[PDB]
Amino acid sequence: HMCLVCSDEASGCHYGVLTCGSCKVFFKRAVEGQHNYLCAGRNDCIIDKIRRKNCPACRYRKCLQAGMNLEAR
Amino acid sequence: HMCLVCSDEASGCHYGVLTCGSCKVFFKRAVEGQHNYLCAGRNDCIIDKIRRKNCPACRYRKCLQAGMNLEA
DNA sequence: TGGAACCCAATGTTCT
DNA sequence: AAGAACATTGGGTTCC
Ligand SMILES: [Zn+2]
Ligand SMILES: [Zn+2]
Ligand SMILES: [Zn+2]
Ligand SMILES: [Zn+2]
Repeated sequence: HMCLVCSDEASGCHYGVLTCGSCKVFFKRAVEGQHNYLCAGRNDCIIDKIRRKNCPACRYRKCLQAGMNLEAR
Repeated sequence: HMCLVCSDEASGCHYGVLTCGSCKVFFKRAVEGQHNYLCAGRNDCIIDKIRRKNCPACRYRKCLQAGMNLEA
């Protein structure tokens, strides 16, 4: 299938969730770092393969929403 | 000293409009090179100092309609 | 599967 | 004013 956050081609199941590799490192980066991002829209940006980069705020919300956590295993 | 695009550090009329330096470069790059910018919202994103990075579609649109143009 | 370390794309600066 | 040229940040891929 495709990633459950961004719809790119998934690379397997990471931090609990079928994601592609990019969202994997992105989530890892967001959780261990700061993630104080601001949405420039209405906190419901569409996170597809190109737009992934537009809004880290919504991208991270979606990661959370889909269930990602560092302690999956 | 308020940029007509990202309402930031306004530094004189670039490409026909009072703009910051970062919006200066962005515009020439947007028109010159080819990328594809698509809005992830509603084609009305908030383009301010922190958030201008988030949506180049909307930033680019705000540029064009604030009068911006090269070979001015 | 999880993470390191490359590598790269875009932005924003300074300097001319 | 315009633009060459850095520097940097954030992102995404590669691990004969
Ligand atoms: Zn993804
Ligand atoms: Zn958003
Ligand atoms: Zn500006
Ligand atoms: Zn937008």
